[PDB]
Amino acid sequence: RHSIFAFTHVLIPVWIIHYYLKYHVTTKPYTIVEKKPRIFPGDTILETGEV
Amino acid sequence: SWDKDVYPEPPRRTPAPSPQTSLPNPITYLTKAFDLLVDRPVTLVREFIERQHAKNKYYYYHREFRRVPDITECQEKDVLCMFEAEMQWRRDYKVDQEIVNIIQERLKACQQREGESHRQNCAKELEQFTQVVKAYQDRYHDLGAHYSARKCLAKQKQRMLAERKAAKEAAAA
Amino acid sequence: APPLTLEGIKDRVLYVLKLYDKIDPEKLSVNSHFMKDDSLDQVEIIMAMEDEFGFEIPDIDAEKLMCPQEIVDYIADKKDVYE
Amino acid sequence: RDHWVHVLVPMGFVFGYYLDRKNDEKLTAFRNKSLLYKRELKPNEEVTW
Amino acid sequence: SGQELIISNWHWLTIQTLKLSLSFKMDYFSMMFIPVALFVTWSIMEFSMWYMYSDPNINKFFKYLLLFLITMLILVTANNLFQLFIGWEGVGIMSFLLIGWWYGRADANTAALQAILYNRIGDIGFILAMAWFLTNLNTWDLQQIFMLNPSDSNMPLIGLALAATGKSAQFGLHPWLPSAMEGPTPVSALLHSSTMVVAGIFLLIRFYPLTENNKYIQSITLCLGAITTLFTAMCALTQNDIKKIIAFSTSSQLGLMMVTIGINQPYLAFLHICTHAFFKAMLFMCSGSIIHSLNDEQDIRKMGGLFKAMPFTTTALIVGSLALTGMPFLTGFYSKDLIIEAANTSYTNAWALLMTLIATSFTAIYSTRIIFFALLGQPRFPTLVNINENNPLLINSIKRLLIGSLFAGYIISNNIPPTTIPQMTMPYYLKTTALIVTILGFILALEISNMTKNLKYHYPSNAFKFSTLLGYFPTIMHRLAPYMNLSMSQKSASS
Amino acid sequence: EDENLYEKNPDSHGYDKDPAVDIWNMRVVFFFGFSIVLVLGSTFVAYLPDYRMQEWARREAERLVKYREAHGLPIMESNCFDPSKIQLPED
Amino acid sequence: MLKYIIPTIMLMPLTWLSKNNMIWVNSTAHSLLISFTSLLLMNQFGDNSLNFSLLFFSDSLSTPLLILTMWLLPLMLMASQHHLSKENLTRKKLFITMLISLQLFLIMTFTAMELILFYILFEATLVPTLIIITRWGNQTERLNAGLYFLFYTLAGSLPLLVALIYIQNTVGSLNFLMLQYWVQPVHNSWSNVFMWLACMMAFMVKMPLYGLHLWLPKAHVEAPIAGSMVLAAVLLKLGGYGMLRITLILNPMTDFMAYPFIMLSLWGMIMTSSICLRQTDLKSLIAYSSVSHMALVIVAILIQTPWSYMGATALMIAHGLTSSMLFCLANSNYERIHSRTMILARGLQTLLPLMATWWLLASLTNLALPPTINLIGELFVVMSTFSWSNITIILMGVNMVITALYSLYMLIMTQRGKYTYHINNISPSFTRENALMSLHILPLLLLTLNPKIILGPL
Amino acid sequence: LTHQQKVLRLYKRALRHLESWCIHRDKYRYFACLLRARFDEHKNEKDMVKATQLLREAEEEFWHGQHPQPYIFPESPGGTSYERYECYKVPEWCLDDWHPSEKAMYPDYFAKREQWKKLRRESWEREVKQLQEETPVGGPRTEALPPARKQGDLPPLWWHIVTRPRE
Amino acid sequence: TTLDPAEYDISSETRKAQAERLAIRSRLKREYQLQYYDPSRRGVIEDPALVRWTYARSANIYPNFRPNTKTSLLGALFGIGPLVFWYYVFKTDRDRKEKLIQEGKLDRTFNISY
Amino acid sequence: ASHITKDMLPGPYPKTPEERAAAAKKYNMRVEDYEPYPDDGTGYGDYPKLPDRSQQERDPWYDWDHPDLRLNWGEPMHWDLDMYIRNRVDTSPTPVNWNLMCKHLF
Amino acid sequence: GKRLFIIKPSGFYDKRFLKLLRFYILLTGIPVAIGITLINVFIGEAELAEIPEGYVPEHWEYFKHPIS
Repeated sequence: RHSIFAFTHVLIPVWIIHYYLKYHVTTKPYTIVEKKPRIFPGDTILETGEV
Repeated sequence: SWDKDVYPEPPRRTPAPSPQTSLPNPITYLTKAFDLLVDRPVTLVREFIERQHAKNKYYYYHREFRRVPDITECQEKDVLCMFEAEMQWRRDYKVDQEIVNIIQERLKACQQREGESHRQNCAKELEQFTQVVKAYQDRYHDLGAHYSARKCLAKQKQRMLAERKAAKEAAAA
Repeated sequence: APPLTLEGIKDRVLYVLKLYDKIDPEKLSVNSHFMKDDSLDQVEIIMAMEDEFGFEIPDIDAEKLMCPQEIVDYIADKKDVYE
Repeated sequence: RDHWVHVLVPMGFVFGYYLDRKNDEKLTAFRNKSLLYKRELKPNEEVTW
Repeated sequence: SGQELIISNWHWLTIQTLKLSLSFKMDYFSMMFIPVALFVTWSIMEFSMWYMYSDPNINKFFKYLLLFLITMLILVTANNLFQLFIGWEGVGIMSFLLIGWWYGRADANTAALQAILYNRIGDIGFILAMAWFLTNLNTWDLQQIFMLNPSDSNMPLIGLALAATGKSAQFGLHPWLPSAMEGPTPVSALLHSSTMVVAGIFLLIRFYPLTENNKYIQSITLCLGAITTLFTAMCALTQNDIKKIIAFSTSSQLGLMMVTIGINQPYLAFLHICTHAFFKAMLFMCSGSIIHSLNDEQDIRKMGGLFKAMPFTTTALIVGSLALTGMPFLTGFYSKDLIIEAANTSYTNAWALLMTLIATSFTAIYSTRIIFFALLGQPRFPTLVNINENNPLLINSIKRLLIGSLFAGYIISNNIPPTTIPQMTMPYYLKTTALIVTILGFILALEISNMTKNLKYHYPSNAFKFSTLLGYFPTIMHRLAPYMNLSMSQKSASS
Repeated sequence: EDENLYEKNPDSHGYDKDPAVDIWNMRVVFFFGFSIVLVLGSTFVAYLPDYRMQEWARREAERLVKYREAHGLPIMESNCFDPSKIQLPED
Repeated sequence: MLKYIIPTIMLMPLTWLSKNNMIWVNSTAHSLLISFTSLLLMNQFGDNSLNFSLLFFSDSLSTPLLILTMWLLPLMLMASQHHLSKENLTRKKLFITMLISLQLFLIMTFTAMELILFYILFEATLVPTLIIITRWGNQTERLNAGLYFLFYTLAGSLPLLVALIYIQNTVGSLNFLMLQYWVQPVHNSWSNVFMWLACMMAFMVKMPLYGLHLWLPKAHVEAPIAGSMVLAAVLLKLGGYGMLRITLILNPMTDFMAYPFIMLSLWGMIMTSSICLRQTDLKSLIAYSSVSHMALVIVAILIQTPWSYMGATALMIAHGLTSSMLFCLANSNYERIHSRTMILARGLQTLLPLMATWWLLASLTNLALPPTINLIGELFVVMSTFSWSNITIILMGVNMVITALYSLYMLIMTQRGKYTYHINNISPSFTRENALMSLHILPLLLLTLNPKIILGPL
Repeated sequence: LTHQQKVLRLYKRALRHLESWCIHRDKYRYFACLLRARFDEHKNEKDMVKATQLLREAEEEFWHGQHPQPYIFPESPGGTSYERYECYKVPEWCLDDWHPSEKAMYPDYFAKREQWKKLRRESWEREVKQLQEETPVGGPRTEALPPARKQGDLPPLWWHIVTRPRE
Repeated sequence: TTLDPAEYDISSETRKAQAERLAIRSRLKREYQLQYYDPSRRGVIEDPALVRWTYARSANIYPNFRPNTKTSLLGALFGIGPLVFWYYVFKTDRDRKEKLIQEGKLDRTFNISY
Repeated sequence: ASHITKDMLPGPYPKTPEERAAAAKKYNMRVEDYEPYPDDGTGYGDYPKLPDRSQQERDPWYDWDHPDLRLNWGEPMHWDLDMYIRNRVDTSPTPVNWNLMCKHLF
Repeated sequence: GKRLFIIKPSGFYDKRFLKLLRFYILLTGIPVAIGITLINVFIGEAELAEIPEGYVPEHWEYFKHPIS
């Protein structure tokens, strides 16, 4: 056990910092700024296809 | 939150992963387990505050000012009329600072979006941002009278040079 | 991590009496005084411990090293030997 | 006695603060300004003088 | 699918036009180097549990070293040039707490004084490139720098190049690593292998979309790294310490990576960093068990053969030493070979290819020098042979590395999105002869080592030119620059 | 001729001067120095109100820019502060 | 200050009125209670400006500057008790009152509302500091250094009365800095040059130059008991801020003759750093360091145009905490070794391991570790004078390189062996030695969390 | 230093400089007796310049080509890790001030600690009784009588008689 | 370079009565160790070699000094020398930059900072 | 409170034999190659009688130096010649002046 | 066996130090932390634009914060 020596270590600060990001995107006008698709064909996420 | 016209970006356009292979991939084991170990300690407590934060409301109000004089009032050695004009001009400058910060991150919206092309597209932010900051240091930046803050006694007199020497001493414009 | 006591040097000073082929293993053990057995008999007799011990043998170590147990005496002061 | 060397001396702060409003109550020159700060019709620019 | 990110967490102070808050960078180096950098540190502390086993001051070490990772990790995650300057100095201030670990010792504390001296020259170059971005570019976030490339990048990037010379051990600052070895052994296994020397060139790697033009840059870059190879080759000859022999050998690795910038090869250069970090943190630690076994000589003198009840660590060295010959198919084959054969198509000095490829032999003769003098001959070293190799704490460290070490260049490069175009033409008499250059180094060192061992007794002649085994640079500059400025130029214009 | 004081350590602890009520000189400087100033005064300026009217001008900048972007109004004007109000003496 | 001078003057009829040795614990107790009143009514907003009440206070609106003025009096009484307790009680209490009286003039100063009340308060000091050098100091050659402590500041400051009354009778009245809206320009003449000359030269007497600064390593070398008023002399040197008040207006356009003040403070900057690597005194060691990066701020002001007022606001308090903390290190290690010469201190770091951390972080504020309050302002001095020309980074950057050696030149002197001596110096760093050594970095890095308040107008 | 023992200071280092250059052990050992034949040139003679010209030509070929980074025997005046053990560094008598509950440990050690001090507290009726007597006026190296003519305690008591042990 | 350093010379029999220069210091060394070894000292040694060092270095150089030679007036070639030279650099500076700033332009148009 | 020969004085020829050693024993009996003649050249602000410079120099280098501590660490009594430049400086090695590094850089 | 006695200067005053340093900073710092948590939950601010506030505007307390 390996019951609380790691659970106090890693398993507790997971929920706190994820709350600090879900309460962050709706407030700050620049959230995560993820880039473009980089897609060579045309796929089902769009309606058209490419050869 | 905010208004989307202030911060525009094109829509997201996320494609399909296209696995195509019968080999076992680890991405079908990660998103199917880790989502519930986050939603339970976060979202329910976020809901528990959501009913508790709606117990009472508190108000804070906008501050809108009053601007009766603008520039040319009044006579030289005065004090009274030349104090409100300072409150005019100086609060007409700290507004003009953070307007540029909107347009600065507007450039930053394009650059970390495309990335690959990033120069030959977006059609505005290399132009329009340079149609602001270029139209900024002239007559609104007291270069180098910004130390004494140039309060109504040099910010008009750069604009005296912007009308006397400029546009008439071009011989003959 | 391995310690050391008095008995290790009492082997080696007596052993090099027989290791040097000029000195037979029939002399006295700890006090032979080396005159009954100028250079190369005050330096060569400790040039072997220059090979084995070899802590550079300073200038005052020559005039003390006549009494062969007085050789052994100050090493325990240098090597910090037990008790 | 009751230790006037002690905390009676920091009690002089509000003794100074009671005198600290006498200067402001004779600086009652201007109500009619244009920084809103107007003293238009309200009992809010009148108060705390 | 990429999805590179920046964030917008918390404001710093704001000024007139620009506002920096904090942000991060997750492009090609955060998802690559950070699991590599942590894996080494995960495997290095078990030796320090055995190396620093007799010290009641053990708790300061694990505390000080962890914050040294923080200044090494916040630099690579940064995307504000203010944040880069934070990590640029934070890495050096920890070093004074690491070379200055052992108190007293009138050279090692001077070696702590020698350490921070040459670090500050690399500091003054980086701030010069900073202020030119303030004067023109209106900010110093790394986005808007790469938004528009300026015309005259010649003036800022020399300060970027001079900043690289402060910590990446270029010519003129070369005694910084052979002086920094005076501390404890896994200290120097960290200080010299995967930290404190990769960040000296890492800042140049981030600046790839600008370094193409402005042709004064590229000729200076590749010619500089060529000088760093052979002066470390000539001064390593007749060197009588194990740690000092490995000290020069990481510097000729730096002579490769400086040249890889001038040729427009960004990611193949960085992949050599991806492989090299495995090597000497193993090797100083593998050789550290040998020195602790004897507990006081640390010389290449008085060693013996390999097999004096020493099975395993001799097997661990020949994995490393054969890789250090120049990678026939070992650990760093997919990085070393794809660069010297990328020197085929180039526009160099052409003195550069007549200088970089010769050191490939000089790298190979470093290998057998510890084989032929510590692992080959008759057993000789002083008595009370107190050797010990039985500690599973050390066995856990060595086994964890060599599994990852051999599969280093063969798993990472096996799955990577491509960035550039390969050579794909390597003609007759021009293709793989640098491997043959490594082969003759075995031959030439043989007829010197065996000739110094079994010959017709070449008698010791006192007549030799020995300005090669010293270099003559620490002989005078450590006797002149703290003499002219410190004494005569002061006490004349002092009191 | 020469009388002086030396290391005050008569095997007691010592804080500033001596044993008793000068013993209270510790917790009059530990408790008043920090733990009230370094805590409450550190808290006081933490959430302190808007410095130099900034937080108004943050969201005020958010409002008026899109109104210039609404109809026709150019941005970064530098427009002589409502012209034809100056005689502009030539020479 | 509505009632800030008012509570602290009541602290004065409390020293000789009190009992016996209770006078130390009583004086420190009341003193920290004013520190909240300083914080409370100040730090308000904030947009040009806070004219406070009347003709005696303008509330220190553009630069706060006043919080640092009030730490020191509940900070030196715990320091001065090292070697003071040998005299009569009535004589020791007088030494307490004169330091408290030093703060009251400086409480009205730095705000001062005016200029004719400025100069009488600008000269209201130098009376209590001089008496501290005369009685209860150290060994001889005090009295000439007391005379060199005069006859410079008084020599240069007298043409200010020649300058200011010449302004008061000419254009309006200098009672109000805010009635300075109409300011006539100043052309190049042979009369106006001297008008700018007397306006400036008196302020170079306090913050020093490469000239006229020989007196500064006399008061810090020959100094009172254990850095007692020496900490106050730190604020006495940095408190020449009034150039920010005056030359912001009132002949701003004379920059044609700015150059020999730019140049002399620049080659003298790089020189006086290296003028102490062969010094043999500890209290002189920090003194010449306190010349160099205090001479950094002068070219930030005569060069106008902010991004220079930003850092110069912070660089006054930069060494103002740091050199005050270094003197606290130097006031210690003297009650135990009764000579201040640094060479005799071989063999440290082993007897005192607890204060050895405090040597590290203190000298880590000269290398200065760029997330601090020191290298956040020195980057803005870079940001200003590089726009002047491209050469200015050279001599200013080597200043960041010489003090890299010059700070670690002190740290390595602690690490030596076998110590040869010292049946005395036993005391393992008692409570007064380390609690007083605290409360310096404890607000300093605290201010590095949100450094928004340390900013001028600007 | 004298002329005859000036030979001895060179003779040990003549061979000590050679094993720096050797690769084997017998290769160095074969040149021990081989260099001895040069030393056996003038076996026993007068002490004049004939013995100095054997040393006057020992200026060259001894300093000339001398020890290209030799063996140093690391616990030495030079050499690496020569004074490395300095985190401990033996602070003898750092143990005056304790303010106990820190002097709780080692009870018998402190009971013996004050015991040895009486040997130092009472020596100047004996050591200073001979200190004025053994020194003639102001002459040479000032060790006492090494038995002090009744009981030598120490003479160098106690900072040298309880000097710092190494670890 | 710095130095040869001449670690060997001749003897036998130059200056036979020159010996016992250690008798000067061993008398002081006997005066040292007798001061060093005592049952109660509790303080530093006076050590007047350091007393005569700093005070005859920091002070008592200006009473020694006279301007009777020009090699004492030689400090004019080091103090005021480069101090004119930096201004001789800088007076040529800032005006050539200004003429290109007054007549003609070279800067970028987005130079708000500065 | 040491007043008798508390420092140097206006030397160096005010009966220089009575300087060393009536006090400040840099020389034993004014013939030790360290009599206070070595006032470099005077007239300047150098050292006067000055128990100071051109005495045998260029290193205290922390030698073997066992007859006292006496090298640089452990306080020999009165042998001050020069200081503050020597805690980091040394004596001569086996090679000599030859500036081959400029030829090596050539 | 090999057993000796380690020589330390003193640990009393040094471990007596950091006590009241740690003690008093938790005597009022940790109790004041709850008020930073209690005012976060039960008290907020809402919302914007503007409000009209009648004719005469509101007093001081125009802040969007609990204690500001």
